[PDB]
Amino acid sequence: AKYTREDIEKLVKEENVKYIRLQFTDILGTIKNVEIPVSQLGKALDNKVMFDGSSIEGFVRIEESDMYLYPDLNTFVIFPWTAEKGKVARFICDIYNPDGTPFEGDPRNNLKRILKEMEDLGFSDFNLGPEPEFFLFKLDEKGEPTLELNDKGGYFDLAPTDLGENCRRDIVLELEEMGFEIEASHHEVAPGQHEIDFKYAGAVRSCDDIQTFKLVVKTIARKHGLHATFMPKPLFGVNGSGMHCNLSLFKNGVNAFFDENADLQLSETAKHFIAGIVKHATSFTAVTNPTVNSYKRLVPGYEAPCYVAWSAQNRSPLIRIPASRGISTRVEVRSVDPAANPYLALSVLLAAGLDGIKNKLEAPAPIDRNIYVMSKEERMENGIVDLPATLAEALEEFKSNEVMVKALGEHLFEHFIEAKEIEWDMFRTQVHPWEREQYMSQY
Amino acid sequence: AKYTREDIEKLVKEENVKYIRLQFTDILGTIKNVEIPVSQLGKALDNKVMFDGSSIEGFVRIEESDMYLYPDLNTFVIFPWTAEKGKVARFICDIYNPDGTPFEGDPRNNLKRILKEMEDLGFSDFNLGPEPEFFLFKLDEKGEPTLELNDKGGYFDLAPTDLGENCRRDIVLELEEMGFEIEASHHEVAPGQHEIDFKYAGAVRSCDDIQTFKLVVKTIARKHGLHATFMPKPLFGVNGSGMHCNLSLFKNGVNAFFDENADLQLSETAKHFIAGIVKHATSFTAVTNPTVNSYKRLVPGYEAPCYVAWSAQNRSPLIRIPASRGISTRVEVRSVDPAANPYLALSVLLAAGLDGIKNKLEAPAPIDRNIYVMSKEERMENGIVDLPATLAEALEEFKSNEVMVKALGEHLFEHFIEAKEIEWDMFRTQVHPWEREQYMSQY
Amino acid sequence: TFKLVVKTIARKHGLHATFMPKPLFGVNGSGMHCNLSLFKNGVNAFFDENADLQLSETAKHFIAGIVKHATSFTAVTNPTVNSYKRLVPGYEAPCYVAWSAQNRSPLIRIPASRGISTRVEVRSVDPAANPYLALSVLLAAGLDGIKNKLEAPAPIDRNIYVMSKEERMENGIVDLPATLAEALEEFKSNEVMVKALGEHLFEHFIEAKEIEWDMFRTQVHPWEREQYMSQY
Amino acid sequence: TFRQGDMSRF
Amino acid sequence: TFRQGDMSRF
Amino acid sequence: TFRQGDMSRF
Amino acid sequence: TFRQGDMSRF
Ligand SMILES: NC(=O)CC[C@H](N)C(=O)O
Ligand SMILES: NC(=O)CC[C@H](N)C(=O)O
Ligand SMILES: NC(=O)CC[C@H](N)C(=O)O
Ligand SMILES: [Mg+2]
Ligand SMILES: [Mg+2]
Ligand SMILES: [Mg+2]
Ligand SMILES: [Mg+2]
Ligand SMILES: [Mg+2]
Repeated sequence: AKYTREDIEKLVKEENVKYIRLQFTDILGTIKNVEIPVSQLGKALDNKVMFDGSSIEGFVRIEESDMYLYPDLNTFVIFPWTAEKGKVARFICDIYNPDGTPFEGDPRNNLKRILKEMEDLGFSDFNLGPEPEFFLFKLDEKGEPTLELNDKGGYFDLAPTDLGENCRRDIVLELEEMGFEIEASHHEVAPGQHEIDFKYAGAVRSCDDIQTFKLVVKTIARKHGLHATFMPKPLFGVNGSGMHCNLSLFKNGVNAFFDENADLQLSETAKHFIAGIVKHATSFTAVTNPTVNSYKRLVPGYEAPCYVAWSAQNRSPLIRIPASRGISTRVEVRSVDPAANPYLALSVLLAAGLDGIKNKLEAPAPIDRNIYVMSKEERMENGIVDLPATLAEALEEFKSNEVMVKALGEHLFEHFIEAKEIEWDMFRTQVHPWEREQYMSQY
Repeated sequence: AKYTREDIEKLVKEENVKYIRLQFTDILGTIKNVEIPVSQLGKALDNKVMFDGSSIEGFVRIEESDMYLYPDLNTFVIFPWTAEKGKVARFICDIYNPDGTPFEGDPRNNLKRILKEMEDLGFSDFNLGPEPEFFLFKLDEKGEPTLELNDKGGYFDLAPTDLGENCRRDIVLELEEMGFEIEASHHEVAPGQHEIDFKYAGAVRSCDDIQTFKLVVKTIARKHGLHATFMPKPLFGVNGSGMHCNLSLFKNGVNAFFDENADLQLSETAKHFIAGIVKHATSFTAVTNPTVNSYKRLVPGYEAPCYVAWSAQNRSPLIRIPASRGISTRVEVRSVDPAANPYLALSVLLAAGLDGIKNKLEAPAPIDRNIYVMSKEERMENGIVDLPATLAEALEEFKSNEVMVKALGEHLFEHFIEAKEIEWDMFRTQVHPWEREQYMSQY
Repeated sequence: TFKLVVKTIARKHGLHATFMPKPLFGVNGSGMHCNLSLFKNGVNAFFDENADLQLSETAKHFIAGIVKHATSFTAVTNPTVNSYKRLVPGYEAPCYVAWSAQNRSPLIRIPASRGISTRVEVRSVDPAANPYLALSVLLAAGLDGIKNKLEAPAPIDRNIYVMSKEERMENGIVDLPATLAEALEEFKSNEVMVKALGEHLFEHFIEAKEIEWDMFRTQVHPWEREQYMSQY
Repeated sequence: TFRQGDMSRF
Repeated sequence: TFRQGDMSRF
Repeated sequence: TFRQGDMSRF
Repeated sequence: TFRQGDMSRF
């Protein structure tokens, strides 16, 4: 462990905190919280604070339900932005039923359940290394986002330079000051697009860090008079934003994906994991790409994946295996976008990987010949299949897959499906300005 | 016949016409023409004027091809808007190959071919009564359409009243002075929406009248400082625009749909026609609803059809049979929208009806119990199926239908499919402002 | 004191704080859900570990008393004209007289926590109500239920909103008053609620609320002009 | 739903 | 209807 | 490429 | 096509 109850009490004592946020994550991935005064810290640490657990369901909630707010001590973080009379600290909390049973509708609890299932298979750790990409948009006088990018930078360019600005540098340093472990940062392909990479860590810790990273990036961008968005494709004709997930499975403290006497230096467990991810790739796309805009990124020509295949060196593969081996052997899933719920996406990815391992599925041959030139029919006879083109198609594929349904349980499944169906129905009946530009004068 | 060559020459002689438009219709339904001086009238009437026949293909044309421009004498019309030094007259012309064979890529020639096939079945005439409806939008200072409607009228309301304005009245009167046979007119359900009904006539004449009606309505609305659009759904949450098609089949000069001694006073031929329309309804939707915006109208709650069923009195049936019987016995197809190509839509409707008649298909039971009451699964067990929800789905349905393919021939089929696939691909990759309003700040 | 302090602090931040039951149409209203717990000899009298739902007979009598007089004290718990624009379906505000442990907008809700924290929540109250008068009428109704040992109706856990008003009137589900005048009429006829505030308070409250309703009903709102000035 | 265009006046 | 405040975000 | 003038309308 | 994000600078 990192913190105990006495450490938390002493720390809030000297730092003089007055406001504590007991934050959690709902279905849609937005950060929710209930706030208590520091005088209620003892009640909070006793797992006694109650709240309306239906808020996890989002806008599809119906009936009020009382649940407990069991906090995690290791997630204690002091926010650097002092709130006038006193500081603000946060806890990331699990959701529990009034009888002490963990709530089945909590994405974090679902991820913990999937990790328990993984431990039942003999493995010890599931490490994740995220590569979240985001755009920076200038704000106007009224303080609302515009469509102007902060810089005309390029891939790995030294575009922001010195002499002020460089919001990426400030974000990286500030995150370092809060205890984050940042690996590297660079300017992304699209103008005004940036990427910050964290060191790999445990799945729960990685998802918590992803949520905190989104919050901190938005806040710091608001400091600099900028708007930071993790929207998959804010602009047409420009590279989208991905959240490539580097997954590594550990057994007895050693990497289970590495085998020095096997071809590609890959163990049989790694091949089974890749086969499991390939089999269910079209099914968990609804969870890893949960928005309507997510599928405008999944178009050819912008390095985003569009077909179910794995490779070591290819143009926009679904699964990429980095050259590094040994302890750093990992499988990268590039379909995930930053808009996805980290807990749900990790749950479905781990469930697919374990399904591949449990059934000893055979991985297909790697693709190293640029399938893009081949026609859709010219590659359908192979193992290459297309990812869903719309959110509705991905929802249809996700409903049919039995394994992916148990990956998040019946409560999460029904509520996610209802919310996404409402979201798609709202989008499909709208009349966009493009239609008026194309048809109002022509017809 | 209505006009001869001598009559045309004499009419142009006294009316002093100097410009002649040899107009025709392409794949997309927009009116095209090649213009000649009056000195070339003799060459035009000799079927000797050449032009680039690839212009029929629209924006997917690849190669120039010489074609002839055989005009139709009965379509001669003198435009009321004088072109300063001389008047303007028009002919609607057929497209012919240089060897004298009619061009297979001409929608009008395709409709004539389908009518010849109908005559091969023993029938004489195929009458169409259209109900085109349109919106009137005010123009701004720069003379471009806005989103403000001309009036806040209602269904059959006396909204425009007297004291000027009343663009519908002026359009009706002007069309009457041009030789049109207007049946009745009224204000439509949506504000700023109007409908004008023609008397039923032959299929070719009806389609020609539809094109001329669109041209005249646009011109007259432009005169009144208004924008007239036949867009299927210009606005969200407001009634759409249809082109309900009243079809009646005649045999030996009498209505073949009428039978006084049968139930509903409907002949067996009428039931076979209804069965044919029902069977192929999901297949010709791509032709009758050829735009992306067409499927935003096909949504529940606005009296537009959404399911394949026929009835005598129901809320938004696909096929409606008016109460009038005898000579006026007809079947109304309400899925068609004004954006559809009249020739292609009539061709596919007639082909489906003849397929029903030729194979003596059995019509399903009429529905009179409000299909909207039950769920989609609660009605799928019956014969009620859903219309395609997007242009891509309708394109997929249309490609698989063997009968509907020959309804317009190989040339028209390939070019229409290519153009519509390009249109859908352009739409699906766009990032609409709705997506930014929904996700730019949320994520 | 909370209302005063909130208004003052919001004024400091350049903001306006209002406890209006429903300041805007089509948007969720503002409630003042009241969690009531009765104690006897320093212990919670609503808790009974050996009974169903872990609820004592005193709690059931209290619930029955609140249910019986619910349509009568609505005039006190919802004393404004705007209060009844909140009491409309679809915004989690109660609209019918029923009690439940888990339902969409019940009049009386019993939280899951038990033992010392056993309580009954009345969700009809809005922040515009007078706290002393609302507490007085709620306590009087609860004591009336306890004193006469009234039998509580069966809890509703099937979403009363599903069926029609005629499809729920045959049960024990009755509708709350739709307007302030209707609530005043219901409140006047309830004898027990009359003593809940005494004759002086009763007469003055009735006079003030009748004047309030009369002023509202004779006004011509802009909605009427938007609906009828051009149509007729 | 089932009726939106007709009641659009309200 | 039956859900308007929660779904008002759309 | 190979078709830019005709497809310029999009 | 097949390369639009990288070549967008031109
Ligand atoms: N060069 C990169 O790796 C960027 C990836 C790309 N932005 C995506 O959305 O996947
Ligand atoms: N009430 C009517 O006939 C109007 C029909 C409706 N506008 C449609 O699009 O079909
Ligand atoms: N979610 C809630 O508890 C809000 C209650 C609601 N605002 C009311 O007026 O009762
Ligand atoms: Mg990157
Ligand atoms: Mg990567
Ligand atoms: Mg009409
Ligand atoms: Mg009609
Ligand atoms: Mg409450």
